[PDB]
Formats: sequence, C-alpha cells, structure tokens
Amino acid sequence: KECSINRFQQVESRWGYSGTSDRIRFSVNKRIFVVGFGLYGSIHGPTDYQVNIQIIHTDSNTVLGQNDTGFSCDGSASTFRVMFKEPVEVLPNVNYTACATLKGPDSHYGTKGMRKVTHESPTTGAKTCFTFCYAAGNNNGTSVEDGQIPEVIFYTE
Repeated sequence: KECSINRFQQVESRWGYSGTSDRIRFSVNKRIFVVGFGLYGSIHGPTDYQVNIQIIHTDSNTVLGQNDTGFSCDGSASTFRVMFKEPVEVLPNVNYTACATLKGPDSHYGTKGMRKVTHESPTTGAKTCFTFCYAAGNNNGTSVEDGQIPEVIFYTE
C-alpha cells in the first residue's frame, strides 16, 4: 500500500550542496500520510550524505515532522528513500513545505518538473492529485521545474 509520486520527467547533472535546504511546497487534494521522500543521489560513488528532512505547515512555519538521517548511493540517476521517524498526516488542500538539506557530494537533479501530478489507485480508480509550488528563498535553487525532492512516499487514506 506504500505509494510514491515523482514530479520530474527527466534527470540531469549536477547539483551542489553548501548548507542550504532544498525546499518545495505542495498540497494534495486528498488526505495522505507522508512517510518520507525520495532524493537524488551523487554523481560518483560510492558515497553518502547526511540529510535533514522536514515537512512544515506553510501558513505558520511550524514543523510537523523532522529527521536528521542519511543515505548512501552508487552514482546512478535513481532516487533514494529517506524516511521520517513517523507518518506525518497531510490534510486536503493545505499548503505544506517539504525540506531536504543534504550535506554531501554533488548529485543528480530533476528536470521538466510538473505543477500537477496524479496518483491513481489501480483498485478503486481514486485520484490523489499533488500540486507543487515554488518555495521562495532558501531553497538551494529547487523549483517546480528543477532540483531536488523528486519523490514523496506516502500512504493514501
């Protein structure tokens, strides 16, 4: 029942980390539990990252979930799972801010990013539509069209 959605259609190189969080805002049209993100990994390997991930309620800038964690990686253009300590419940049509601060070597990054991207249950046809929006400032250059945080890993309700 663990799902994921990737908002990028293509993968390029390379993206650098110097201490600034990659951030993207999103809202969902249906209630979900986010359990983590998929993040792009290094250009060369083997190597790894420390990574701090967070989900913040946008309107108040209050943290709902946060985890200082890590992942290791091989140089592929694939995405790597980094998990929150517990599920964060995301309510319909509330704006949330996803943060990942990677500390590590240069990575791949996503291109041709999508504003809207829909997950559809193969069992019921129920649609879970994600809308992504630009997180202005303090985002390591990440946007709706390019950058980090390709994937949200979640369960539907």
